[PDB]
Amino acid sequence: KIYPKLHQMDMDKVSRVYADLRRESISTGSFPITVRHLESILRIAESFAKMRLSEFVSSYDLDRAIKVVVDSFVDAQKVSVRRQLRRSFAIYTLGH
Amino acid sequence: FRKISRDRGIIDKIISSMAPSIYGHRDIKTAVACSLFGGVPKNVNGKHSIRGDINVLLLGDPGTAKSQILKYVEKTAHRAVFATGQGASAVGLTASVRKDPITKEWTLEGGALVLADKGVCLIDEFDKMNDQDRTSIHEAMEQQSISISKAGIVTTLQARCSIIAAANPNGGRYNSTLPLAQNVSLTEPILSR
Amino acid sequence: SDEINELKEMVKDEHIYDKLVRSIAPAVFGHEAVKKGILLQMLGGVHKSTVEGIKLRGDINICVVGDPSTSKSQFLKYVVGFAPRSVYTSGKASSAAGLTAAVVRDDYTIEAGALMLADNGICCIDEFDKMDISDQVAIHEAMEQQTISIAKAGIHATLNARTSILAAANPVGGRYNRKLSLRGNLNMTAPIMSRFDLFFVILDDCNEKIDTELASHIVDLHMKRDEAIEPPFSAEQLRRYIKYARTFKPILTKEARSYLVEKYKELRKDDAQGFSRSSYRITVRQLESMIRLSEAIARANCVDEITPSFIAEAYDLLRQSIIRV
Amino acid sequence: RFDLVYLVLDKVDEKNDRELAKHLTNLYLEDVLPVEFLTMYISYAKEHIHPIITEAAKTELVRAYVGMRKMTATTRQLESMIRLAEAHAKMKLKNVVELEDVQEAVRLIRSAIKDKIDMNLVQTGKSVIQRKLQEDLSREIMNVLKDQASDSMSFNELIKQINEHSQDRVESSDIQEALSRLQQEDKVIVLGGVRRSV
DNA sequence: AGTGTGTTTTTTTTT
DNA sequence: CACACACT
Ligand SMILES: Nc1ncnc2c1ncn2[C@@H]1O[C@H](COP(=O)(O)OP(=O)(O)O)[C@@H](O)[C@H]1O
Ligand SMILES: [Mg+2]
Repeated sequence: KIYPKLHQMDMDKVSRVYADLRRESISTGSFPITVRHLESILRIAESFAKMRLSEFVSSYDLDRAIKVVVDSFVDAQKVSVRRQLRRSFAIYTLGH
Repeated sequence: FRKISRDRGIIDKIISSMAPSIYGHRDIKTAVACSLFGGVPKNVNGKHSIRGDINVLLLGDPGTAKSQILKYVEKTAHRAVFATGQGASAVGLTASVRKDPITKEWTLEGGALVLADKGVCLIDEFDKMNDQDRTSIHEAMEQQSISISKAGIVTTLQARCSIIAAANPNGGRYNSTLPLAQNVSLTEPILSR
Repeated sequence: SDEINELKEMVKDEHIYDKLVRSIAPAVFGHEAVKKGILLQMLGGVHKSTVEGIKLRGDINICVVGDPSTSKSQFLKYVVGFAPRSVYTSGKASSAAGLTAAVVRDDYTIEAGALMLADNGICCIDEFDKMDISDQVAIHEAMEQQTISIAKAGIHATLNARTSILAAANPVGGRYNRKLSLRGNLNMTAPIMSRFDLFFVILDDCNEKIDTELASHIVDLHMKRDEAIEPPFSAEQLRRYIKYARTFKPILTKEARSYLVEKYKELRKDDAQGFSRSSYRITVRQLESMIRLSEAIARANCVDEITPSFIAEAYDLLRQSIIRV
Repeated sequence: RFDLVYLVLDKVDEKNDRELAKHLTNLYLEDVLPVEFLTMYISYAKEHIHPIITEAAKTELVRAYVGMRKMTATTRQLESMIRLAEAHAKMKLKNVVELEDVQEAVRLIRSAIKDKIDMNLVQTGKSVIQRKLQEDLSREIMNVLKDQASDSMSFNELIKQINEHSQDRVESSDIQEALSRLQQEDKVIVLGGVRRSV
């Protein structure tokens, strides 16, 4: 019965997210970031909203989805760059 | 469910809810639970489509309950399947055709990924199993459907299944200083998808 | 009645442990550590069903890795020719039919598996370095969570894999390589040994001293004499108190619980040169190993509760399976 | 675990070549030992005789086994000693294992041994070189780490350095197996390709 | 005497 | 289609 919908969304938040995603794959400990990764983030937002059980996606639940995906990405990195990347994404992490 | 939904902190309780018998692993619990919930399927212009299922890639040290995590996952999402990984192959999991001597023609054999379709897909021992089979799985998952044209059978089967791969790090221990791709004995494209 | 009296006298006696060990097997190998491992695997542990879906295996996963020349081969022959419904695998050849899961047409059938013939009996396989990985994977899933199934087409019946397991592997070159240690002397993979709780290690040496006593022992053990009999317990009686030991199973007490958790911490210290004092070799799988080992210790006593003595003895078994490098 | 290993070598001396070739000539030209009686005789010897070991022959077995441990020795070789002694007791239908039975068992086995014992390619002298091989590989690893940055580096270059100075031309499969073995003890970490240090 | 009923290994193809 | 059997 539950089918949350992205009726409201944060376009530019995701935009800056994918921007930061860029110029990081240059790191030897960093795997490439592609469009399907962004679609992955979107579907993670959908999964979170379904988990919230509301028929409408919540912006902040989507924010937690962003947080989870970016944290997974950071964990995927080499620990040397991982600290620099976590500081860089800290501007995103606090919003969760 | 509605009453708990309006209750706040439900998300954290669900995170604690998934595989309670595995102490810790808060992020892992979050990931597997949200995979169980799964994304919303999206389709564009009828033909263009976006999967509503989540492919979880897991790297785990040996003895880290990965198989048991999968076992808790199943029986919770109703429709479920288990992929031994090494046991299945390209033909066995995705789509299989069986020659049927009793009927005297080639017949479809149940692809375990077709069994995965409509439900959650468990995947285990995948980092150790066959690479050509891995490419077959890539192909099948890319379209959320398996297309097979052999032995006179040109059928194509929808494969809507949230999959969760289980993997062991190179030597069983991930090195954080080591790049993930070097910590991974598998292909780059699979981690991308 | 005489059976009950034999049970009473043997449970009441002090050295109930290692008395059966001398009774068990030809005991031609004087170490007797392999034989007490055989004893514990006889007693093993009952499968555990948690409140969640994670039903914990009760059968301890043991290796008795040793040389084919050494007495382990004869010990396995003793076990298969004696222990009820036990499966013998030579090791040099592996046929999927003999393994746990196999496919036989006509309608459709399933070939008899080792564990079905085992009937919770130990996997008495030998030379695990010599069984093929294609046949090893049959037991990988089988010894994981006691689950036999086939990913291929067919009925793929869920054969009940609740069984004790004994690799009894023989390392590269047959003989032990002190350089290669307990781990890595062999093809058998890390995940499958990760399931394997304890190994009791392998040691092979010229052993000039043993050439005096145990070299003399072999002839008397095997020859016109062949009369070195050491059965402190009869075979029939042996099965009888095996049954009686299986009747009652110890459970951890609160003092025993604290004692065992502290002793697991000591194990963790013992696993130094790693993070967290890593469980690693003695993993959570091996935490289950200690629990079932404490159950099996004085299982012949049929004590209904686990005692710290059992935990300490299991710790000793761990150590004898650890320090060797 | 053979009872009595023999060695057949086609290394013939010039005079021995002359003698064997003359034996052939005799064979060529035609182109007391009953021979046939041996088959029925041995069948009846099997049906009649059941060899029994004597305590004196038992002690013969004792000190033969302990010496063969000293001069290492196999339990299967001991059971072979028993079989050879019983077979000698079978010869001449003496029905009883004798001391000289065990002594000829020993002499035949040792004569095969000289070809210490080197059974199953096991010599007490220079028994194992795996210590030196592992230490050489590890020393080459430290040399590479000093020469090349990072603990992990490509396997092809490792194959390059190992051959030039550290050791002879050897495949990297052995090094990878050794690294996996060390990882199984977690004293080192294994990769795959590349060799990372702990 | 009714009336019924029966006879013409190989070789690719997977994999 | 049409000819040897087994009773019809
Ligand atoms: N955090 C945890 N809490 C409880 N059990 C755990 C935890 N981590 C690992 N385990 C145990 O580890 C065991 C091994 O799980 P499995 O997935 O089969 O291991 P492997 O890592 O070899 O694939 C399971 O029986 C599970 O209960
Ligand atoms: Mg697992």
